[PDB]
Amino acid sequence: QRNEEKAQREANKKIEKQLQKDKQVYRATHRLLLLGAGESGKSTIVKQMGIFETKFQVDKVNFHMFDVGGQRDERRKWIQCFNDVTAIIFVVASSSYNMVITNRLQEALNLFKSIWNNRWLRTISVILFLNKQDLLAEKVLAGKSKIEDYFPEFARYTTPEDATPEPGEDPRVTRAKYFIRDEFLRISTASGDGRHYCYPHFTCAVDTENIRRVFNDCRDIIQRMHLRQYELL
Amino acid sequence: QARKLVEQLKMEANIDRIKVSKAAADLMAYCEAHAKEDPLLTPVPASENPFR
Amino acid sequence: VVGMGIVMSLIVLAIVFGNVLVITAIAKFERLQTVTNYFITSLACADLVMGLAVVPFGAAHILTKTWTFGNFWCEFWTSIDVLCVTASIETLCVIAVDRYFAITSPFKYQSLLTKNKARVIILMVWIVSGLTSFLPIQMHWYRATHQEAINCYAEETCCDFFTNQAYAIASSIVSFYVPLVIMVFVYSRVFQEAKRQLQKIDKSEGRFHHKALKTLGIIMGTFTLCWLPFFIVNIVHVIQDNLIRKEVYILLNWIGYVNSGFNPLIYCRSPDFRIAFQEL
Amino acid sequence: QLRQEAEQLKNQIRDARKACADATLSQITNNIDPVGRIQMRTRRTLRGHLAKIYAMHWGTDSRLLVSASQDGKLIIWDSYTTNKVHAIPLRSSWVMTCAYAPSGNYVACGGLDNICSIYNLKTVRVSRELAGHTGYLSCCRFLDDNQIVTSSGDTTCALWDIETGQQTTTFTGHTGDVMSLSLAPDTRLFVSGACDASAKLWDVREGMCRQTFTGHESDINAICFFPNGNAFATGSDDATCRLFDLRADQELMTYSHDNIICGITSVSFSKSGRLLLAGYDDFNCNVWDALKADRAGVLAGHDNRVSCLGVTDDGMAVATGSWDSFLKIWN
Ligand SMILES: Nc1nc2c(ncn2[C@@H]2O[C@H](COP(=O)(O)OP(=O)(O)OP(=O)(O)O)[C@@H](O)[C@H]2O)c(=O)[nH]1
Ligand SMILES: CN[C@@H]1CCc2c(ccc(O)c2O)[C@H]1O
Repeated sequence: QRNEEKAQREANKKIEKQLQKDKQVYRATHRLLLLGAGESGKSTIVKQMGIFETKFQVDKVNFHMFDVGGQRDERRKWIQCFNDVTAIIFVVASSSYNMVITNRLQEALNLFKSIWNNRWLRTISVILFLNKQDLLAEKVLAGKSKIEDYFPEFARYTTPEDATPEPGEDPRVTRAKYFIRDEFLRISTASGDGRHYCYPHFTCAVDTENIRRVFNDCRDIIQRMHLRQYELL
Repeated sequence: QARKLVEQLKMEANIDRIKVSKAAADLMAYCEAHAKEDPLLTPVPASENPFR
Repeated sequence: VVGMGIVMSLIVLAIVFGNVLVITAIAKFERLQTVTNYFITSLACADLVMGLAVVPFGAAHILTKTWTFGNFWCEFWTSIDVLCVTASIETLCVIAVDRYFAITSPFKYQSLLTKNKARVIILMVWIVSGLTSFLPIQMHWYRATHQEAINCYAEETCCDFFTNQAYAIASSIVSFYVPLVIMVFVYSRVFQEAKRQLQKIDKSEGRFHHKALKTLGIIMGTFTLCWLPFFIVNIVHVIQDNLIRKEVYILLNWIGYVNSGFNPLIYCRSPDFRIAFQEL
Repeated sequence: QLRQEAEQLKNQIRDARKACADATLSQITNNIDPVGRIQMRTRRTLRGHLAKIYAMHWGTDSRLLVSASQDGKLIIWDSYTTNKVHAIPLRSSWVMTCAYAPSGNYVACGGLDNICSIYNLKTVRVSRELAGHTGYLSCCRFLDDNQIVTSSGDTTCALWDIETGQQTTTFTGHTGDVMSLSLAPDTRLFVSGACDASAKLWDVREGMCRQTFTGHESDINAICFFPNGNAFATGSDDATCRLFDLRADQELMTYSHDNIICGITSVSFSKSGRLLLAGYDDFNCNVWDALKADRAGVLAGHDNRVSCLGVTDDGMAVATGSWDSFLKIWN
């Protein structure tokens, strides 16, 4: 009879009200995916600021990070689920060009190329952290190892004119840093065209400016998406 | 690990197999016999359709 | 006069076809129902009403040189003219402000605009246009005082437009001159932001590696060229008498009307909209 | 040594299979009447999910069903009147599968947290958490009120005991991620398709692999038993479907077309076992003929990739889900 119908309608109304209330909270939060190679420093960078998730708020904006470390398969069948995230955070140890573990930077570059050229991840930008700067500087100052031994093309490489070296930077450490950044940007620029970009940063384990960098990068990402939608860019 | 694979293949090798014609005939007979009670095959009258 | 009917019969068909197509495509498909598309529906509705109940009667009145619908229908037609023009112009400013908010502040845009607020804004716009058009005209607060005005109001077959100096200024200010500055400021800010983003991209990846100007030029130029001269002569002909002829007035006003047919060709050039049109 | 013996055994198996192919299914079914043209129209549309949908399972009463979404919700519907009955919030927002108990008392769930969770509908609250897998859950099915079979991405399947939360038995032998499974009508055997392009027929009571089929060319995404229980169908991402027979121990027919290049996400049979419904990545579903391999209909009412598909026990309706957060009931 109608006695069951009334209760059904009341329950449906309550559920709909709850869903409408939760939608407002869902639509105003940003999700980030954290990826990195082995021994790159994912845990150190996330501690400073199956699955592991953290929540933090900056400038009254809600952010939500993920760290998929439960699965360590060479292939990634679960990478198609993260096709609606704001950005991807890629962490690489730039001071590991002499570790056999093809060395480690070659594996990191191959992983970055595979992630960039993916059917599902064709509209997601990447925030790139080039970790372990001090170790790279220490390796460069010492004459024990040479980059051209493992990366022959570095011999003919020259420092770009548009650079901002710090006062403590030697001419050689700046050259090496920009060589590695350009090595990543060369793969970055070739594939995509306007749909998604890359944001490279030089990072160590003592600076605490990473939250501001992520904030600014996400703001730029959303602004560029809106500009491109209206055919203004 | 190779011994386990060898044992598994040895166990799988000795299984009786019937003719493909017999299996095809059995599937065809089942499909023909149970064809009457398939609402998706033959559309049902709207009187007994709960969704319309 | 033989070809005038032929050329004016195409305008009605174009307006009706474009606006009906836009409204049907928005209504039929659920993926096209967003907050932004709500304003486009209002703009299309105003343009459709103008195409249906304004252009045919005006064309017939011009061709026959006589208003054969008494004295009530002339006033109703004038009220509908003012209402449709105002409600069509204000929605463009609404859309410009929406884009400004979407681009300048991207984090707070989602919380700022909601369905209820959009509905409230649309209702307020239509209420303001109705107050501007129907309230003064039907209450006879717009008529002039010279002998010619009295003679033309007395005649049942004559339906001309005469207004006092205050009403023309007030109507022009409310309809045109206020949205224009807002849209100009908004689009200046949008262009600045786009230029800044382009400069940042070039400084980032320039070694390995016009649209905004063209889009803004189209959007501003169509509206300004269509509606600017009429709202100048609308004040010129009351400030300085015996300076503006009737044929020029009619020609500029009709140049203003045809902007309602160009709207779907500017605000509906999207891959989703084109796919929806193809599916129809 | 051992490798040579394994190769010899494989060659012997291949030779034994080829001797039993007296004829072909296509040859025998030449004179049967074609099904003709089949057209289905949407009857209901369900709204309320805030994100894309992966899983869906019909009820035993053919009236209630459950669905899982990325937003972290588990909603139970009423297809007859379109009324939400329940809405369970999940602790982890990454859910990949769901199931509905035969008696309707409980509902299972799982995903990227490597845990299977059971909820008590008629008490809703979490009743038991099952842990021990080292990879994301891909599927789970209820044997009865006190047992459940799950598969995960660590290339293993397990049989659980809900009362104590202990693995009664474990199944090993796959060299890739296990993607799906389906239980037999009498609940004594089940099949599982993995990412190494191979499907195996397990034994629940004993715990051993009995047969292996290797007809595909890429990852296997879906699997489903024939209503008889002596056959099953698979769907891979190379736009092909194949029908395998257990007794003949070999492939019988292939369901492919020259205009389809997208992958297959789900398959399902019909009540009589004559129609085969398969979902694709090109946003629409196709209907095949089991005995003819001739397409006989298209369901094209979705605006995004179709991820799940199910047919009721009485064979009265077909439910589909997609990544646009909408369910549709066809008839
Ligand atoms: N000296 C020095 N060591 C660093 C620096 N940044 C990271 N490390 C190294 O990072 C290690 C800390 O552990 P994590 O960085 O979290 O490495 P992990 O836990 O294995 O992280 P994953 O490999 O991504 O799973 C230390 O042993 C350091 O050797 C740095 O700036 N200076
Ligand atoms: C007869 N045509 C009318 C005359 C004056 C007028 C128009 C539109 C908007 C206004 O605010 C007006 O004052 C024209 O459409």
